[PDB]
Amino acid sequence: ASMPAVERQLIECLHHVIKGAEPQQVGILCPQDDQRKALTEQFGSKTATSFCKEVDSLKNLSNLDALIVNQALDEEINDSEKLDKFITAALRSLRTDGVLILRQDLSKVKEMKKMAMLTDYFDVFRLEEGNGNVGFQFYAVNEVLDSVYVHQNWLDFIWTLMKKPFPKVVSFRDFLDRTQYTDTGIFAYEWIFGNNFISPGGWNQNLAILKRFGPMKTGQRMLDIGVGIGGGARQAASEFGLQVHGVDLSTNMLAVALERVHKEKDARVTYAVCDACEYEFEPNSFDYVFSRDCIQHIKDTDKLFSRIYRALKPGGKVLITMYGVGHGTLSESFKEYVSQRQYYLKNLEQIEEIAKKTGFIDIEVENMTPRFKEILLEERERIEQDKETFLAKFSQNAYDGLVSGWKSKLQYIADDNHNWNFFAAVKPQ
Ligand SMILES: Nc1ncnc2c1ncn2[C@@H]1O[C@H](CSCC[C@H](N)C(=O)O)[C@@H](O)[C@H]1O
Ligand SMILES: CNCCOP(=O)(O)O
Repeated sequence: ASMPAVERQLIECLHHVIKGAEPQQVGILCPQDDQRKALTEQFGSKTATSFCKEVDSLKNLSNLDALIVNQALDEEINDSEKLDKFITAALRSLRTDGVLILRQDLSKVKEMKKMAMLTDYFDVFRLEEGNGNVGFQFYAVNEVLDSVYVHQNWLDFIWTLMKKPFPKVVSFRDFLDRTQYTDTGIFAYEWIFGNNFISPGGWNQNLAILKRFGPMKTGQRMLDIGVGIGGGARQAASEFGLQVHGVDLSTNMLAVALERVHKEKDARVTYAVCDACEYEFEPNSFDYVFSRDCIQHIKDTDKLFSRIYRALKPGGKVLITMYGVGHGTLSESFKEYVSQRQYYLKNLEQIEEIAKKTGFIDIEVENMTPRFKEILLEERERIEQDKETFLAKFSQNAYDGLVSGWKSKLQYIADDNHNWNFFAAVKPQ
């Protein structure tokens, strides 16, 4: 039971990709006439619009700059052969670089990983076109906000995808989902770190970090970059009354965050799947940007920092904790760990240099490695002590990997290879 706010959000999603352009040809697949007309009225005279009410009518659409598909796939999401026909027809109808905005409510789909599985399905599909393939490049998955605020529904999704040419090479997103942040990896991490957290020290430590923002007020807006399974965002909202928007590139991670907020219900918290280095955030809109033990994953720190600066309100504050590299002689074992994780580590000097260049003022940096060491020791006595309860849930292979990993990090700290760094700063004015 949606409202016109939904169609406006669908068009905003389109403009994340096409920016100031008005699309010349738009197709709309939407079986409900009122929603379809609401979408049509969003466009002006520079746009020609074609609409249909069933997917087989997509055969009549071509050369589209954008295809908006709204609540049309109830059958397809339960039937791969029908879904394949749709993806095929969608790809044929779009120009190369054309944008698909797909809205589908998954709240009546009991399977909680459905959003993630659909995203992977779209990302993998290939169609022969000419002497190569075409397929969809991933941009984002957003929640329909009307559904959160009016219907307590966090599982109403909008995919933003773009048609691209492909050869006949694993993505960053797929690397995260297939290696470090598999479902079993995620839940094994949560077990050691603490409920809802994938970061050192769990709830108590995250609260201590949040306090280093200084005074925060109810209703202020926070962007959480690399929100994981949501514990930090949920805590910022529940403890300080912040409105928190969390983003993560991993669908495995966000599937958990989304399942949990949909069940528990807190309208202060919303989530999006996207790459925080690419995604179009509203400029000058956030009071705070928080990133907890995420950015060691991100190579282009300069780009990230400029994007953070852009998204902050003047006077707003950024606070980040991250794995970093120390000043000791690097061991081959640490280097293999770094290479296998694909971490792009920096030291505090480097972070401060980048923050100054970006234009941040009031820069604070801290080497929190001694606290990191305490946390690793406490965490390890816990896995070692609760071995029997762990083995009831996960494999022996998973268990030994946690024990050996924590042992290893302790030695990496000892050589001053592995550091745990803090950075905060403010946008001028
Ligand atoms: N470029 C990027 N954009 C968005 N998220 C990213 C990212 N690079 C890494 N990540 C995410 O950063 C997360 C790090 S795990 C820590 C999660 C959470 N902040 C916590 O405190 O519990 C991972 O889920 C990973 O997917
Ligand atoms: C977010 N940090 C998660 C743990 O990563 P690891 O310490 O296993 O390299």
